Amino acid sequence: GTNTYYTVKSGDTLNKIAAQYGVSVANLRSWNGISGDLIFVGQKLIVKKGS
Repeated sequence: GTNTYYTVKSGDTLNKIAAQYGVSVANLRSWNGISGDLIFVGQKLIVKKGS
C-alpha cells in the first residue's frame, strides 16, 4: 500500500506527535513495535492511515 514514515520533530513524545498528526497511539505503535514514549527528534517512526 503506502507508508508515511516520519522523523520525529518538535513533539518528541509519542502522545504529542500522535495527536499532532492525527494517529492513535495504538496503531502507530503497532507498525513501529514501540512500547512507551521512547521517542526522540530524528527517530524514524512509521505512520500510515487509511486502511
